[PDB]
Amino acid sequence: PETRPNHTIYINNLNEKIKKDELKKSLHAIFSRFGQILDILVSRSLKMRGQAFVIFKEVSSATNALRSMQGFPFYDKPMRIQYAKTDSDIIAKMK
RNA sequence: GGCCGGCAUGGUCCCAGCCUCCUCGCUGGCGCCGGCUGGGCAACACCAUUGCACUCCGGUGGCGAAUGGGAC
Ligand SMILES: [Mg+2]
Ligand SMILES: [Mg+2]
Ligand SMILES: [Mg+2]
Repeated sequence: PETRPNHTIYINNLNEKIKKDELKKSLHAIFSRFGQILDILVSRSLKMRGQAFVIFKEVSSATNALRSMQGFPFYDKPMRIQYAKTDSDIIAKMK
């Protein structure tokens, strides 16, 4: 499904075989064009693998990145994007 | 990776080859057979997982592996 707009986009269906550091970098490579990125959170734990949170400084960036990159073939798999259900700490830690 | 027992095996050195979860080594290891046993998930493989976080954190596996020449 999905939710309300947010500064952060929740990505899943990501190739689980890629290491944390490389995954982070390839994501900046792919998403930096949509706007400034505050951070990318990735974990390879049993619950969080195959998922990533890309935190943009501006919601419009997240909105554009979500429309443009939906299903983008990344590491041989169709990337799935939704707005994150809750604000990330970096974002709340500001406003 | 460690230890043990059996059979085998003349020594020292040189070169090359090979092996590998104990990285690969410029203090590595490498005769045949059998048994006991340690560490670790860091890498790799498989299994399982489609998962909404801001706390590093599923499991199993392999090391049950690896030889030729020369000089004295
Ligand atoms: Mg004996
Ligand atoms: Mg001789
Ligand atoms: Mg010889």
